[PDB]
Amino acid sequence: QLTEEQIAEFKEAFSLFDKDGDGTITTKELGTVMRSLGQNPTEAELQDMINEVDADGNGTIDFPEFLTMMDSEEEIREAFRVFDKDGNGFISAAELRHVMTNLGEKLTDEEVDEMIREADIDGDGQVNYEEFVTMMTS
Amino acid sequence: DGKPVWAPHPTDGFQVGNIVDIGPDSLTIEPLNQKGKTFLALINQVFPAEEDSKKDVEDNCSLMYLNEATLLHNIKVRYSKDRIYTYVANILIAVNPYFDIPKIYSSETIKSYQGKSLGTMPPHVFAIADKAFRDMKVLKLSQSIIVSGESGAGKTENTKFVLRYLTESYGTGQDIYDRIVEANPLLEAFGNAKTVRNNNSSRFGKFVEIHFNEKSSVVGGFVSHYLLEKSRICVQGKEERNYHIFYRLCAGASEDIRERLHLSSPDNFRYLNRGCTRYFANKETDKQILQNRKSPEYLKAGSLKDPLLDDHGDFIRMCTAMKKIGLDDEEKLDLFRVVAGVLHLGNIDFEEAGCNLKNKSTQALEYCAELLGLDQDDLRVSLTTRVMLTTAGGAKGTVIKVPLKVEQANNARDALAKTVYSHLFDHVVNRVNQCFPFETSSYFIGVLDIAGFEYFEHNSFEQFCINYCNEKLQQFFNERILKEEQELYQKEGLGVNEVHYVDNQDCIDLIEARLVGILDILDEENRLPQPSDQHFTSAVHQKHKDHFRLSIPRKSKLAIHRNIRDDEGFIIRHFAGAVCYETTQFVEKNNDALHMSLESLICESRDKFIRELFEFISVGNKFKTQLNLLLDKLRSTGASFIRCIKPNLKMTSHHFEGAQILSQLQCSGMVSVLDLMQGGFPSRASFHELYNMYKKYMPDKLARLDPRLFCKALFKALGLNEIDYKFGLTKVFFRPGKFAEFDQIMKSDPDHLAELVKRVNHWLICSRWKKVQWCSLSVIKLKNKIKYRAE
Ligand SMILES: [Ca+2]
Ligand SMILES: [Ca+2]
Ligand SMILES: [Ca+2]
Ligand SMILES: [Ca+2]
Repeated sequence: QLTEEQIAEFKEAFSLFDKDGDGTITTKELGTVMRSLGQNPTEAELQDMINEVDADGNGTIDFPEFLTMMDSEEEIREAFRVFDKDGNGFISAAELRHVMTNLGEKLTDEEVDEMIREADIDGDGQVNYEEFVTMMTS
Repeated sequence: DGKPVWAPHPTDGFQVGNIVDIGPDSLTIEPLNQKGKTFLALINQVFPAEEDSKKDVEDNCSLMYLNEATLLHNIKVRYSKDRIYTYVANILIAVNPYFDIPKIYSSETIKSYQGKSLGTMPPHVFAIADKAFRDMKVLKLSQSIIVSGESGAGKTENTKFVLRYLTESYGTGQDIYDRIVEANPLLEAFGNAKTVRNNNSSRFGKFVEIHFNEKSSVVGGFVSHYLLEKSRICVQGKEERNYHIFYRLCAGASEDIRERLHLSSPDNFRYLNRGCTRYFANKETDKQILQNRKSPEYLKAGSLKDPLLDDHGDFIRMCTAMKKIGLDDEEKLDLFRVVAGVLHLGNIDFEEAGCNLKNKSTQALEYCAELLGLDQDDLRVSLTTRVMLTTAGGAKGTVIKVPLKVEQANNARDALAKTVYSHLFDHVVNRVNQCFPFETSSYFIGVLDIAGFEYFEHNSFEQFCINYCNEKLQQFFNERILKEEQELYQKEGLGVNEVHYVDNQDCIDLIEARLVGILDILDEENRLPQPSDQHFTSAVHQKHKDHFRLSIPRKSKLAIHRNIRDDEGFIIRHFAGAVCYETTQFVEKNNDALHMSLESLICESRDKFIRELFEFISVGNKFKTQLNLLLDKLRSTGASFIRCIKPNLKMTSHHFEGAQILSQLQCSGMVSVLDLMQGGFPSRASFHELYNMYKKYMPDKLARLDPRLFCKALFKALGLNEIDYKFGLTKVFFRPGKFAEFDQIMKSDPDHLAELVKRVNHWLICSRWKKVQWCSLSVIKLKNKIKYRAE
């Protein structure tokens, strides 16, 4: 149901959930990331969503199951809104810095700026939705 | 180019050296420890070495070169730090420390291993037990833990650690554990014996099962047993003994028991007196043995020495153990009576007439008949005659009596002895099993202990059978490792990877194929007018003249085989190496059949106990049949593997004998497994390990990355070929020696590396964007999935 590219992209997303890198996702890790991006799911809602896809019934989520566990544009647009924390249509360095730190990424301000810069096609020191999608696929 | 290599060394196994010249099939090696003492080495016995001689890895798959020499060295380094456990992937290597390390078997260590994936904790027997348990619980599948090792290689302790772990973690504690352990002196008395190399060698296959209910809680235990060595019951070489029970009884029994059973020193019994008739004893225990129990050999040479074994003391301990499992004195004397019955049976002789019992055998006959609850005349008749029908294909026939020749009477006598002792052994095991019974169970986790692959200067039918058994176990080991590796590669998303697998099915078929296998050709020899070992041997060579796994003895490189005629032996190319078998006596050792009238006799003993023991196939084929039953059981389970290693022959601590350990690594099939793994990706390292190894060479920009993304950036920057290097889900995987090549790339040209890293910058920046971007999209989908499920 997904192309090879998108599967490859979700694999790196998976890695952000898989903090300790043993290749599976626990309930604790699952909520951690979701909470870090502002979501507030219940321990029951996590466990129930896991159990639905927990095919081999070991209690953790592997990558194949993470895929099955996962209108299209509105998610992409909502993902864009995760970064733009004041909704001004533009993602700023300080706002990229926010998301990065919530996620657990370690970098300097110049590095944040350089990410903004590399994503910026027009040239204004902040990133919009047009290039956000162009960066999301490359 | 100047790199250290491992080359053969007669006591360390391998030594470090440099290659200073080459030849058509050899290399000239200069040992690092000698300025010019160069020596020649076959090319295939020289291996690349890790540059860091102080490296210590928990999984030998982390090595840059995975081979027998680097494995040997890694476990040596680990053993020097008292780290006795090391993995090869999921295989556990366990070197006997020969001292107590309580720290690592404590209740807290047990608890620390519960629910932990193998590799999230230091290597340990407990991780193997826990993996077996989790797979059992999850997959609804019984498990086997298959342990190899020489007698005394720490196997008994290793089995106890598994049992301790399983009962404490997943049962009600010490109860089942103690019952299984306390019964062991009984099993050892009837199933263990002194061999040339080992004072306390187990002569049967033992599979100790812990049974669980549907809730995966322990309900009980069961000892399955296979392949008790029958030939030892009647005869032994001069440095070996019959089963321990015979000597424990002779040395230890009270004078009243001695009189009732008509015992005397072992030199008085044929079933003992070809072997070593000396007792295990020390200065003190020797004083407790009455002089009338001591053979001339014992009196002349003194006792056999052992720190643990003692025939007089072990008799006492065995008795204690029998009480400890509720075996009353009546059943105990029933056991001893059958044992002595067997001993007296063996003393009976015959002489040409058919044949008759010799007159001097009259006492032996009387004692045998009394102890076994048989009529003397009936026994005399059934030992010297047999019954036959006058037809074979369905025409009206009648029963006739057929006198036996002396040699057939000898056979009938020994056949009866073997079947009686074997049924008695069966009874002991069943009795032991009655100490931890259970009504029902869903699954089990079992630990296998059986004699491993072996060879000596002279290899006979006994070694042939043992090595056959091991050849089949190695095939099982290989299949399961092959399957685990292919599954691991799939789980890591490595793509399409056919692993090249050289089966040993051809060696197995050489031995056991119907009609044309060695065992069936041996059976066929029985059918000829004048059976001979030489004709059997010629037939093997004739039938298999083109076989890769078979050679005449002359082809051996060893000098001791050079004069062995083609019809006097053959060489099998086993998984662990070539073994030359001398075939003298193969025909006779292939026969142990008990003719019907004599079997009926014992089956209907006057004695209830003997009857309850009992309530045309060759030795080789019974062996094949029983072995196959063992394999059926193993094949129905998930399997895990432990290789127990004996570090030296002196039971000493802190003493790594390299060549002895190398030989065990080969005989245990570990080298066969490594050869197998070369067809896949035998080296691999987690992103974390690679990160810690190489971040020092990277700019600070890269060092702040999480380990996976660090490794992605590095892997991408270098442009490695996609055949040799595979980026997995949790590890980077390497074709053989390619981790070493990767290491050389990382060190060899800093300016090239720096530019390659600079050039990867754009890709790295996008990858990191896409990571957090697709993660946010993921969080949104999980958010939506909750809402979706709620509608
Ligand atoms: Ca995890
Ligand atoms: Ca799962
Ligand atoms: Ca903003
Ligand atoms: Ca822009």
